[PDB]
Amino acid sequence: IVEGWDAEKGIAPWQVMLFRKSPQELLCGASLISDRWVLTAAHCILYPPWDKNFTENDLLVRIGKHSRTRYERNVEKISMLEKIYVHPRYNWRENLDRDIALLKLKKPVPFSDYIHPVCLPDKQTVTSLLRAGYKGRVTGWGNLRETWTTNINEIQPSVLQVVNLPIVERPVCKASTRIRITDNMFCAGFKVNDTKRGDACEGDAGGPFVMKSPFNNRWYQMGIVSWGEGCDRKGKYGFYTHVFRLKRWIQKVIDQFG
Amino acid sequence: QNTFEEFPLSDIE
Amino acid sequence: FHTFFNEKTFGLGEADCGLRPLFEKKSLKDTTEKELLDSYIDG
Ligand SMILES: *[C@@H]1O[C@H](CO)[C@@H](O)[C@H](O)[C@H]1NC(C)=O
Repeated sequence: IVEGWDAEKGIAPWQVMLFRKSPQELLCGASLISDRWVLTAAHCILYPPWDKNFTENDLLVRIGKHSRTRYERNVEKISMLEKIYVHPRYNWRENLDRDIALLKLKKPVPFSDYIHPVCLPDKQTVTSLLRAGYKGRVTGWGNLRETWTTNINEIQPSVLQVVNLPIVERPVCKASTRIRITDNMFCAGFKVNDTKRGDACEGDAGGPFVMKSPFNNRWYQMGIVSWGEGCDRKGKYGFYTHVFRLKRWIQKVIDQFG
Repeated sequence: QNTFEEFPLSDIE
Repeated sequence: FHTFFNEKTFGLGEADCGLRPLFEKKSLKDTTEKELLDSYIDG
C-alpha cells in the first residue's frame, strides 16, 4: 500500500494473507467471506507465462494477522486449503479479465475479534455506491512504494496498511492505459492533480477493496486488487475485479463446490 | 534471513 | 440483512457479515471511516 497508514487492530478482520509453503513467501492478499471460503485474485494462483499454477497443497492462508512477518500466536490462524477454484474464463493472456479465485479451507475457521467475514455486494449496494468519486478502502502488506531508493527495507511494511481511494470514471480509466478494460473491472485512485496520493502495490493483489454501506452499516467487498502499471504513478490508476459482476460464478462454485 | 518468523507445524489449524 | 447463499455449502457467517467485533459491534468507529461516508454524501 502506497501512502496508506498503519491499520488499527481488527479494522479489517476479513483480511487474509496468502502464504506460499516453500519457499516461505507472502504471495498476495485475500478476503474471508465465510468460515469456509476465501476470495483472492486468479493471477495470484495461475499464470502460465511464469509457469505459475499453485495447487491447494502449495499454500496456506493466514487469517487474523496484523504484523507482516511475526508469528502472531494465539491471534492469527494458519489454515490449509482443501481446494482452489480459478474462474474458468480468467483471461491471463490479454488483460486479466475475470481475475478471481475461490479458496476452500480444509476446516472451518472460528471467528474472533480479529477474524470475521466481509459481505459480498447486492445490486442495491452496487448501484448506490460503486460510482465515480465514491471512496473504498484497500488493505494489504504490499510494498510502500513502487521501488526503493537506498535500502530494500524502506519499502516493506512492518504491519498491515490501509488506504482510502476514490472510484474513477470509466472513460478516464480507459484513457489511462493501453490495456483493454472490460466491464468485469473498475479502477480507483486520485487524479493526476489531487492533493492526495495512494494506491495498492506489489503484494496487495488479491486483497479487498471495501465500502461501508450507510444503509445497514456493514462493510462490503466491491473489488479485489487486480493490477496496475507501477504503483502510485500520476495519470495511472489501480484496477480491480468487479466482484458483483462475478457473483453468479461465486454462487455456482460454492453450492457446487467446484 | 527468514523474512518470516517460524511457526510450529503443530499450530496449523 | 438478506442472505444469498446456503449455509450448508457456504458455511457460517453470512448473516453477520460486515460487522466488525472491535468497531461496529462496540459502536466504535475507526479513524478514517468518515472519509468514506463523506464521499458518498458530498454530491
Ligand atoms: C494446473 O495443474 C493441474 C493439476 O496438475 C492440471 O489439471 C491443470 O491442467 C493445470 N493448469 C494449467 C492451465 O496449466
